[PDB]
Amino acid sequence: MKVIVLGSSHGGYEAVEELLNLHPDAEIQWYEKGDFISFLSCGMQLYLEGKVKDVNSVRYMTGEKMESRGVNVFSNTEITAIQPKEHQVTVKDLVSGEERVENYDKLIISPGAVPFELDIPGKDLDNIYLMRGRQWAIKLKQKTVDPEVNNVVVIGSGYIGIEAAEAFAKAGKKVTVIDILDRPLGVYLDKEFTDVLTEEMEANNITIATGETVERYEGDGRVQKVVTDKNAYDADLVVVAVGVRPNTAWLKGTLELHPNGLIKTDEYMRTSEPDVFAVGDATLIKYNPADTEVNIALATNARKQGRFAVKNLEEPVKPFPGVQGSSGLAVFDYKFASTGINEVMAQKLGKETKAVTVVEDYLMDFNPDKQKAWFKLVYDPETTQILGAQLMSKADLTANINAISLAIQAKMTIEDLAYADFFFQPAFDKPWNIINTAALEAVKQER
Ligand SMILES: Cc1cc2nc3c(=O)[nH]c(=O)nc-3n(C[C@H](O)[C@H](O)[C@H](O)COP(=O)(O)OP(=O)(O)OC[C@H]3O[C@@H](n4cnc5c(N)ncnc54)[C@H](O)[C@@H]3O)c2cc1C
Repeated sequence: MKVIVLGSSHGGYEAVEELLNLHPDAEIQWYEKGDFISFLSCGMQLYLEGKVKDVNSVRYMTGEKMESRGVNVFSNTEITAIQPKEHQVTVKDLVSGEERVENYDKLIISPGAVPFELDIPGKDLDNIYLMRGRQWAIKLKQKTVDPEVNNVVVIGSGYIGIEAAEAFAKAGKKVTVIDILDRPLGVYLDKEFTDVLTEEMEANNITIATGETVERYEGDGRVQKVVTDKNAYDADLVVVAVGVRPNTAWLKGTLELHPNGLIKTDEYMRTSEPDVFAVGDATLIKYNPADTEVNIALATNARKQGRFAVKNLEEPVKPFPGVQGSSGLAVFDYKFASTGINEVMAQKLGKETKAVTVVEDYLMDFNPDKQKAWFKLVYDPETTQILGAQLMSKADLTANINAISLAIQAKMTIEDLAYADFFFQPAFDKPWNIINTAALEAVKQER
């Protein structure tokens, strides 16, 4: 059986791993159009901030190691087209220019997404950078120590834009973050959390310019100004972190696509065509908090979909269990984590929720190490089933969100969590820990 896997990033990589333990026998070709196998773009912040010194070690696999395991790795080789009826792909070797047709028994594609660019006047003056992959990681690092870079502007106030803002502020630059949305990180966190985080970033001289539409980049040769509908900002460097486009225009006409460009797949990762499976950022995933399919571009999703595509290679036998959208990050001193439905998700989905927020020290009063923690529990008004939760503290309490993700998937209620058995020991928590305490508040509010 011959399986061709497209992409060496999180989705393609786990499809090769599960192929190796479920079909050791198979002939596996692994294709990557780029030059570097399995660079971890998730580790770009650690590298930019100097925590990791070698950019080439920010990876989780090499072609050499996969070849020791019997996989045929083809880097600098692009899949140009798929011919799904005859079960063939056309591939182009990018160093020699040679094209060739390859036949397959099963095809798994994880083509990913590309950084979205603002296509506005000034579009590319030099020093308007993107943040994805090795090459952009290297170029961004060189700018961190450039004495000519004093002002950096990042467009986008989501996860990636805040990682770039923190890394340039820690390198000693003045950073302005611009976005049309009214709060940074609103897709992950509600206003009581992003209000604290906005103060924290402003303390580290990051200006957050919310509610503005970038109109043009100005400059001579290279960027010098970013002008919005409301203002103009000096910029020696712009990082555009506004979002991501699915890398699928080459597939139009071959596979069914949704209007926004994402590949249509069912719960077995099957596309519209027999024997080709699609996984990763270019797909929708079952989202258990709201029982619907949502595009949640996270590495954890691509990895699980990649293994489920191999489980369903022969027969649709193993429907995907669905995910809660869990994410986590440190922003200067704060470590936050969230899962499930928050305010912006409930809006998008037209879902009504109730929520309690507790802010208090997470250790008992006599303990000198005590610190404030914020915890918000979101639940269904009718059933009181748990729908989401967000937590933040300068202490790392983030592993508690792993219990809430399971609570959502098992459809537990506020009462289940108010009395759930969580350990107590006074150097670690209070007799009713952070989850218990917020669920006890919710039970009282519904009494
Ligand atoms: C800066 C940054 C920080 C992030 N941090 C986190 C984090 O901390 N936690 C988390 O869960 N997620 C994080 N993510 C999201 C995560 O990186 C993505 O969800 C995940 O990489 C998607 O995997 P993928 O396989 O779908 O696609 P991609 O990573 O986009 O990879 C697609 C791969 O396929 C290759 N390819 C595409 N087309 C072809 C072709 N036709 N022929 C051959 N090869 C091709 C591409 O070159 C690329 O190597 C982050 C993303 C970024 C950019």
